[PDB]
Amino acid sequence: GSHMRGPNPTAASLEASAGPFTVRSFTVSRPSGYGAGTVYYPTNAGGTVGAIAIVPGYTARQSSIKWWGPRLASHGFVVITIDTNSTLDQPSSRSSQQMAALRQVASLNGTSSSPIYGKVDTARMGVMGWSMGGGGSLISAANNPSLKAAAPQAPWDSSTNFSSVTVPTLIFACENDSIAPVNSSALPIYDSMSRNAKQFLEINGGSHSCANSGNSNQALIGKKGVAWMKRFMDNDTRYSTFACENPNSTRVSDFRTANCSLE
Repeated sequence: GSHMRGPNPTAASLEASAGPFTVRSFTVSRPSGYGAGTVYYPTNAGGTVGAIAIVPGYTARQSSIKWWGPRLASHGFVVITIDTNSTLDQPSSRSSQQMAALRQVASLNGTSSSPIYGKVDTARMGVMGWSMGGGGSLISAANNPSLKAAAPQAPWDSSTNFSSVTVPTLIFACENDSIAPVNSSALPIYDSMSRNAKQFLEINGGSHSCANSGNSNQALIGKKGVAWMKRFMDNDTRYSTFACENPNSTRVSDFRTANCSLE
């Protein structure tokens, strides 16, 4: 059951600012169950693609996470970046809104007036987000185990117990994070997950914003995020190595992975 799109990847192709497909985007006119949204999609993926919903952190807006939209969509995904109903929404609410974004994407897929009519395989979805939006993505994965992948960054949640998560999860962590410190947040969350494919990628010297728009590690972090989503959302074993490998980067201070085969 693979859903391969695009050419055989290389490190270089995954490190570049964009994948092979042309991207277009639109603002959602009437958001349903969240505050606002921007949808990024490939015009020419050569078949239906999965959908990924991305949520910012507390006080933050789409600009924090917007670089993922084009970056992922150009590799063959429909990506929705959201603003929350309130910038002060907590993780459980962020999860609900993330799922609501995914639901609206599915709605749009079935709406013959929409730019993404027929472009989405609604059975294949993923979740991403920053800080509380990363905690929200973990909650989404716990509550919705049919999700195919999760890749939060600098996650924050008042609980670190995500032991029920069976969804393939990549945790981007930021070594010097003072907001959601790795030793009390990201790493205990990673360690908590005992039943899934998982990965822990800590960015050397990174502040809590180390995986946000404008970061200085977009080559590495974009390669890993796209590779993880391709491997797991698409069941694309062309990406096993890129998804599961230690990336051998002096930009990485800590790398861990489990249940993640290279080949």
